[PDB]
Amino acid sequence: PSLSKEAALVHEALVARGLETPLRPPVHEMDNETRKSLIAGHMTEIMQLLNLDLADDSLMETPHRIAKMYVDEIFSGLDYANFPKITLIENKMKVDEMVTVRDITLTSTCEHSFVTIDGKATVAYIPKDSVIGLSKINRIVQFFAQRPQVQERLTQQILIALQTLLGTNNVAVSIDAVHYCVKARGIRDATSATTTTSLGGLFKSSQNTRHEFLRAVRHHN
Amino acid sequence: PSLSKEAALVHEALVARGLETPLRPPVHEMDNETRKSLIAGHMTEIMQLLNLDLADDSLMETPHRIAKMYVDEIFSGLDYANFPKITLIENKMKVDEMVTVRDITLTSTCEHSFVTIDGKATVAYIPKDSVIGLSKINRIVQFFAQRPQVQERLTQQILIALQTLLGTNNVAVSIDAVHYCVKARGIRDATSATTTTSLGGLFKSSQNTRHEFLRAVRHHN
Amino acid sequence: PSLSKEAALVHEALVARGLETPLRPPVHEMDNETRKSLIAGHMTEIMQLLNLDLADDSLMETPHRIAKMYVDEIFSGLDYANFPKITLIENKMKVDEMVTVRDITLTSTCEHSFVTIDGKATVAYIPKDSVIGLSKINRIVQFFAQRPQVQERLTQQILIALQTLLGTNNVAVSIDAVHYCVKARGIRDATSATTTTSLGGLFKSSQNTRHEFLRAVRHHN
Amino acid sequence: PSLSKEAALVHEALVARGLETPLRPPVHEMDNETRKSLIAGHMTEIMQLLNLDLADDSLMETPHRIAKMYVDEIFSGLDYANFPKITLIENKMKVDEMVTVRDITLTSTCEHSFVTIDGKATVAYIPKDSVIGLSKINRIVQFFAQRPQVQERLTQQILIALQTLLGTNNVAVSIDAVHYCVKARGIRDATSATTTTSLGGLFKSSQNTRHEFLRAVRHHN
Amino acid sequence: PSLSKEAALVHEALVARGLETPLRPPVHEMDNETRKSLIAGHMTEIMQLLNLDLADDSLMETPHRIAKMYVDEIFSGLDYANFPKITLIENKMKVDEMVTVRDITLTSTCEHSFVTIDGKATVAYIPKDSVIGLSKINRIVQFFAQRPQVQERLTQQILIALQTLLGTNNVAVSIDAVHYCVKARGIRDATSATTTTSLGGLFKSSQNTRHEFLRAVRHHN
Ligand SMILES: Nc1nc2c(ncn2[C@@H]2O[C@H](COP(=O)(O)OP(=O)(O)OP(=O)(O)O)[C@@H](O)[C@H]2O)c(=O)[nH]1
Ligand SMILES: Nc1nc2c(ncn2[C@@H]2O[C@H](COP(=O)(O)OP(=O)(O)OP(=O)(O)O)[C@@H](O)[C@H]2O)c(=O)[nH]1
Ligand SMILES: Nc1nc2c(ncn2[C@@H]2O[C@H](COP(=O)(O)OP(=O)(O)OP(=O)(O)O)[C@@H](O)[C@H]2O)c(=O)[nH]1
Ligand SMILES: Nc1nc2c(ncn2[C@@H]2O[C@H](COP(=O)(O)OP(=O)(O)OP(=O)(O)O)[C@@H](O)[C@H]2O)c(=O)[nH]1
Ligand SMILES: Nc1nc2c(ncn2[C@@H]2O[C@H](COP(=O)(O)OP(=O)(O)OP(=O)(O)O)[C@@H](O)[C@H]2O)c(=O)[nH]1
Repeated sequence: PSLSKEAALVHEALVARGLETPLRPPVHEMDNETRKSLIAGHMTEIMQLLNLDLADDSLMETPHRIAKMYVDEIFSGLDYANFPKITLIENKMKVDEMVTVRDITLTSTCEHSFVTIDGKATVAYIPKDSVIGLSKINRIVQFFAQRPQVQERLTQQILIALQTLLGTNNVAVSIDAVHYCVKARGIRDATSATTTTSLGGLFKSSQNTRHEFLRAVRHHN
Repeated sequence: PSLSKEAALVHEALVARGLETPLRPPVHEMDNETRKSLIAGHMTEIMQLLNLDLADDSLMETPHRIAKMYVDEIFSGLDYANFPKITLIENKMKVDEMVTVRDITLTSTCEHSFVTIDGKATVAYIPKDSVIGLSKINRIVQFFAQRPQVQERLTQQILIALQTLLGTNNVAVSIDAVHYCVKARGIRDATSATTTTSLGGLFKSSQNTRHEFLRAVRHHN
Repeated sequence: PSLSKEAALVHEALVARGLETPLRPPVHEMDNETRKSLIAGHMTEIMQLLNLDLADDSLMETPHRIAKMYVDEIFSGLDYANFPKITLIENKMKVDEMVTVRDITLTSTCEHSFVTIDGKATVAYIPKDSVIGLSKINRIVQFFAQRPQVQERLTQQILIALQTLLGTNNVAVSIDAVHYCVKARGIRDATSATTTTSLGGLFKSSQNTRHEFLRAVRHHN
Repeated sequence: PSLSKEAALVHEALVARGLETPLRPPVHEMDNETRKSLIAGHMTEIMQLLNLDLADDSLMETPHRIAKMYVDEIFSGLDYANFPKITLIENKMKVDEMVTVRDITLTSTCEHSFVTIDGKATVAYIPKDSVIGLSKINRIVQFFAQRPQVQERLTQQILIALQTLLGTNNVAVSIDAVHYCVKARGIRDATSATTTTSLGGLFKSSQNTRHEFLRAVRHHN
Repeated sequence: PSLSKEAALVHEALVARGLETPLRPPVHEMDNETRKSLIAGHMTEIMQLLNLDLADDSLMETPHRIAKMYVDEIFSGLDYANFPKITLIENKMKVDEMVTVRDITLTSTCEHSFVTIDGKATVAYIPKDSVIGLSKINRIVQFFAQRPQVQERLTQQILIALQTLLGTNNVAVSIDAVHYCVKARGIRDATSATTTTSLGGLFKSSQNTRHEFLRAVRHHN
């Protein structure tokens, strides 16, 4: 057992564009359970440097939980084994029409401060020879989202990934997000949100389809 | 007593495009109440395999209800005898005007998992030689919706159906829908929805009428 | 005492287009109070054929009310004597700019089943040599609405009526409506509404003024 | 002491287009308090002819109030001495940007029935050689509004006045209003509102700037 | 130590366009704390001339607070030492697509009357060779907001500043604001709001990108 076919095509398409998240070569595969205990040991050190009482039955289990978050939960997208099982249906229908999946739940983490990014993604495409399974779009968005991210990079990764799998450039990706390092810290902007949009094919070059997406982006319920 | 003229034209039109829902030869005719008792019998087996007590006063009538649902209710659009009796008014008013029927109640079932699809349809057309009865648009939408469906196929079926009966390519169909196999299971995206839009004639080729529909797409109340 | 000047120009402009609601020649003039008693008598028979107790102090006055409604109230627009007294001010200001009267209360009745149509109208025009009085637009919409109507014909009757009175083709009429024969009966579509738009002049031919109206159509409060 | 420079340019610009009363030779006449006493006297007569008890301590002061209203309050826009003191800042910013002042409180009276007009104005312009003081746009709208008005004329007066003061044709004025002579009387349309828009310069001729304004027109809060 | 590189490049770019004051001080080295006591002394005199009792435990500390506000807080943007530490990420991604930061908290002051301006800023740009850090856009808007401003000037100061740092003309700035010198005094317009928009590069010249921003401007939550 290794990786997957669709995971490989996406990975190589992204490396070819320099869109991979800053990752150094694996070298050796240390035990997953050892990684957690070492990170937990390092977080125990951090908390003691901040004058926190680890003798308390609540702050005691915290280093274990931060470690379990880093390795098995929030950064699961760095491992291509967690890549969704892509299912493409043959365009028997000759669908020359558009599909838009709006308000996709996007949960990420800013690579600059390891703080939460709450977002919504809108993906639209025009089927060429294949129609992707609906949930797979939500799963691709979430795969790249669960990584230490940069919103502009993230938007591109999702675009190129969908472009590769569908064999069409006619894909559009928009991510409307709130970065908590902007909101709950620093400038403390309680009302601002960032939208980063990547247009491809007809959504870019042709004037027509460019305005067909951009207007239908930003929806509430 | 057999079928209907309008139902025949639509059927032939969809078959010619490869849009007729995956159906195998119906060579024989087994009694309607026999198919319900057999499906009920098969559902009684499924429930026993799930460790559910069928001796309970409410779980007891469940296999008969799922049987009655599949045969007489939710999949009624598989039978062209249930096709709406279309009324066409002759356009002696000669109007080159646009009619849009939005927020059409659409109740379907995903063919991939037999789970609920809650949706809303938007149909727009420019009358040529005939004006269709308003309710028949709502009924056509629902006829094709009461089938094990794929959202992209459903949209095209309603388009081609309305294009055939009205004798114009000038028809636009958009379906906004929530798939419960996406929302209440799997990826569990509580916020996402999918819009599939089929543009034909002036709504497709001509630049003007394309943005006339797409802007008036998705309205709330 | 006969009819009106403005009523005549409109009537003949609509007859020349085949837009006047399908009516047969009146031949003789039958007493208005006799037509009520006749209709009331026919409704008393309909109610009897439905097992209703006419000896009841409430259902007793119902035939009289439905008679009063059909002759003096809801169908008053079939009588051109009820046509609004139109007043036009000369364009001394040389106004080559637009006027839009949105959310006009439209109360009609479907010709198909004599059931209530609840609508809202949006009328826009560009004054040429005359500016029409504001309430006269509301009254024109209501004159043609108080008739057994078809939404597509209703929209056109308002359009041509306004076009004739203003001496310009630069008029746009849009009616957004809920038909209770679609909502509270048959298909029972609780959420759907129908929008019928008739564009004229620059709102039709010219690309610019076309999307000036259509965008500012469908407003809530 | 007489008038003002800014009041004079606007006055003649409007007279030149038939939007204002031409300046006639300086007469002289009544004392402002004699005008009120005479109007109050005529209102006392009107109320007597309507069988109202003027001996009651409430309806007693009504003729005096309607008199004060007509002379000093609601029609103060008829006297150019009440014209706002306009301040123009030299554009050595040299900016080719656009300024939009929306939802400007507009309180008028229809000249047809002396009944209240509740409106909201939206003004946009592109600075050429000068930038007008913000509040002055609101004050100009209110100057022309406090008069017996016609919505279409009111829109043109504000347009030309702003065009003259700014030395640019690049101004757009839009008034969204509810006439109470349409709402609380006659047709009794409780839902309608009228929008009258005047476009000049690039907001008219150029297709680009035309849709820049008209889209950002009609905002709530 | 004294200033910043990115601060100097922006200052220079603004002086070159007449949007800033030529940096000429050090003044006669007035101690930060003596400027406060002198301003507090001048405000004590103003309050005395308005006949307010300074012996009251509440009004006593007011001159000190207004001084502290003027010197250390609300006018902090007049000193380029307070300019944010800009971070530019190299465009490794070759991203030819857009970033929009909407609903930016903007807190300013009427240069005309020293009164509060409550605003929201919307900044958009297409990254050329650099991607600026998200919070920096918020921080730049607030730097220029924290000084006695003129909204049309503020909008441009932000545009040019971002155009300079990013090395692109493709930047769009829109400020939506409520001036309390218009709302709570004078004309007393409780509902008006002023939007000032500055479009550069593709957002101005090219017709596509101009309508991509202006449509996505003015968002609530
Ligand atoms: N373009 C972009 N910038 C990001 C993203 N995430 C974080 N940033 C920005 O990168 C910058 C980090 O700059 P630094 O100078 O280290 O300062 P900081 O303390 O992190 O940020 P502030 O204190 O908030 O100004 C900030 O402007 C963050 O807002 C992201 O996805 N895209
Ligand atoms: N294009 C399209 N895909 C659909 C439609 N209905 C269901 N699907 C997708 O078809 C896929 C089924 O792929 P499978 O690999 O069998 O996975 P699954 O367990 O059924 O679905 P998920 O767990 O939700 O990914 C999913 O991506 C569904 O969301 C539909 O109308 N159109
Ligand atoms: N185009 C149009 N159709 C209308 C209008 N009013 C009613 N109709 C349609 O005319 C049709 C009546 O066709 P029938 O075959 O008599 O059916 P019905 O039982 O009266 O109506 P349903 O039960 O709702 O299908 C329906 O499709 C109505 O919705 C109207 O103003 N315009
Ligand atoms: N175009 C325009 N029409 C206006 C304006 N103010 C009033 N009117 C219209 O002028 C007309 C008055 O016409 P009349 O024949 O005297 O009727 P009325 O009894 O005064 O008014 P209604 O009963 O409401 O028709 C109406 O249509 C009003 O709505 C205005 O500012 N612009
Ligand atoms: N264009 C612009 N005008 C501004 C700005 N700030 C204040 N103003 C305007 O400059 C004018 C000040 O004119 P003045 O004649 O001194 O009157 P004022 O008493 O300050 O203001 P008002 O009583 O509100 O008319 C007003 O119209 C203000 O609204 C601003 O940022 N931009």
